[PDB]
Amino acid sequence: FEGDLKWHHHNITYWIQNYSEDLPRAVIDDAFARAFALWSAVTPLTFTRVYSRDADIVIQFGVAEHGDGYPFDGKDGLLAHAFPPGPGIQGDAHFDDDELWSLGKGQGYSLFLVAAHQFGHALGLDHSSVPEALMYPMYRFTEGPPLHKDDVNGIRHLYG
Ligand SMILES: [Ca+2]
Ligand SMILES: [Ca+2]
Ligand SMILES: [Ca+2]
Ligand SMILES: [Ca+2]
Ligand SMILES: [Zn+2]
Ligand SMILES: [Zn+2]
Repeated sequence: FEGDLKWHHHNITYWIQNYSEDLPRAVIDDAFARAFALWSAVTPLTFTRVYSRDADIVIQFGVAEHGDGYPFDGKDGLLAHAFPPGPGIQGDAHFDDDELWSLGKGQGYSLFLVAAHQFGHALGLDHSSVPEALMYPMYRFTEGPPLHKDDVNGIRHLYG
C-alpha cells in the first residue's frame, strides 16, 4: 500500500556520461560528488560513481532537444532537470549546457547547487515551499549550507 516513487535498493550508482567544457573534468567530478555527499550524510543511501551506461543515475549535459522530449531553452530559464526513481531514463539528471557552469561565484550558475537540487528529484523529492530549502524551485547562489529541515525531512521520509 506504500507509494512514493523511490529507489528500492540503498546503493545507488551514477555515471557522468559527458562533460561541459565550462569547467575542468576533475572540478565537475568533484561538484557532483559533493552534491551526492550532501544527501548521503542524512540518509541510509550510498552513492557510488561508476563508468557504465547501467548506472541508476545517468548524468548528461545537453542543449535544446537532447532526446527526452523535455528540450532545454537556451541561456537562463530552465537550468536542468531530473527524472524520479525508476529504470532507464528514470532517475537520470540532465544539465543545460547553454548555461555557463561554474562554482557560482562571479558568473554563471553553481553546478554544485543545481546538481544537489536535481539529485533531490532523482531520489524522489518534489519541490519545497520553504524559500530557504534546497528543493525550493528557484536558484539562489549561496556559500552557506544548502539543506533545510524540510529537505532532510523529505529524504528521510522516503528512505529512513
Ligand atoms: Ca548515506
Ligand atoms: Ca536554459
Ligand atoms: Ca536511470
Ligand atoms: Ca555551458
Ligand atoms: Zn533531459
Ligand atoms: Zn526542481
